[PDB]
Amino acid sequence: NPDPNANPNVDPNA
Amino acid sequence: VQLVQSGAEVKKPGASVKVSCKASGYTFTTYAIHWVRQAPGQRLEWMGWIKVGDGNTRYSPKFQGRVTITRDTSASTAYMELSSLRSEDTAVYFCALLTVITPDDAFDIWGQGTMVTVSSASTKGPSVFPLAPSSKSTSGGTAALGCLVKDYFPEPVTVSWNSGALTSGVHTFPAVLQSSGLYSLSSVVTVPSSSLGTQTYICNVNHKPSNTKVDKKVEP
Amino acid sequence: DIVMTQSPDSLAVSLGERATINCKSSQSVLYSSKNKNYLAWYQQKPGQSPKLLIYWASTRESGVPDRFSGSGSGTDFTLTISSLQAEDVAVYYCHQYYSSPLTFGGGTKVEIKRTVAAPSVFIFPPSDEQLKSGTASVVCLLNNFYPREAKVQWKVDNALQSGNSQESVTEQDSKDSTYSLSSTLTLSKADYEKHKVYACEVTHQGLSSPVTKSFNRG
Repeated sequence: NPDPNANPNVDPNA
Repeated sequence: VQLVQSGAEVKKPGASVKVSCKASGYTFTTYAIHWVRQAPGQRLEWMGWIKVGDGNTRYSPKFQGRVTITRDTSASTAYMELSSLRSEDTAVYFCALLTVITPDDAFDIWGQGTMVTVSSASTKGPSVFPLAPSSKSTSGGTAALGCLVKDYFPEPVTVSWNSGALTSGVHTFPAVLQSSGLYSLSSVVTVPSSSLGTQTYICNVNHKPSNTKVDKKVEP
Repeated sequence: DIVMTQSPDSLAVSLGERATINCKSSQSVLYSSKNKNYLAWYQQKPGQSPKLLIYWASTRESGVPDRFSGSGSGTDFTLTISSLQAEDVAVYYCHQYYSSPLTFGGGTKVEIKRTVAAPSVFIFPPSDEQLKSGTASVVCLLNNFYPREAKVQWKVDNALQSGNSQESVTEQDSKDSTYSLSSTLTLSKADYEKHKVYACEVTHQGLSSPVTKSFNRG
């Protein structure tokens, strides 16, 4: 799975 | 919505550099500020990020011991400080709101970049010479004129014309490296030959590493 | 680290035709349950900062033209520019944001091919300021030509010069897809003053004759 803290500016949905 | 960085720098090996990134146009605490470097001729390398809200940081392992990202919330500014500099750290350093992706919207904003050269060589400010328009640089109703910016170290010099009001027809060339190790470059513009008697052309040269500012009037 | 590799490193394509840039990641950047690829494309021009074109591998940023489209899943990604325009000359970078550290591809330079355009040739004698300092630089300027291959030769009293000049070319122009070129011949004031005729001699496919621009000292 992706790391959500790799870039905090990315919301895990779009 | 802008990110505006501090100006170019020269450092010697073993020093540190601190670059700033002034944010404006949004709530500074909402997003994370990243720092990305681009060595000349090279790919982009991410250095790390700071959550402006709480001040938490994440650094890339390549830089983990040498870099510090900080922020001043009241000043709306983020900083990146790189320590124990080597010639290899010569690069353009960017701050960026990388890929802000929400369900509503997606945007991405970068600063203009800060050039940092790490070198033991001597800093040298340029001489600025006019390239005057003449019968040998006219072509019909057009005249070419310019400025020669000679013998400086390190890069970058910036050149503008008439404080930025003249941009149409400007070519500022990439610098060449002379056998001496010094750089030179030229900047030219094509203009009406009929108005050489009324218009004033001034090339504004800045070499921030040497604290050199020259405004050279180019006359016929 | 997730290593991003692009191909080709450089591409040259005619105005209006299709340009394809490839990206490979060293591990999958796909969140399979969300069918979400953590992949982005950036465009950068010389001296400028990168500009986001595409994210989630295939979604355009707002205000990015329709002719840009991204596709692929897993480890292989493509950015396609379908009908290439003059303003598209740039280096294109892929970018993953699946895992830390964030990483970028090595870049692919996209150059534009266009019709032949001859240069306008101009010459500039040394300034009095420089002569006062003991050096004489003569500048030959080739403006707005295509293709990039141009030969400048310096002749001092018809003697061909070697070793005393340097030249530089602009990035490709974002509106007409031409180049410009500046050549500087530098001499000591002493040598400058030993001669009379300073001439730039210009060869280019757009020209019907090696064009000469010259002045007499004084």
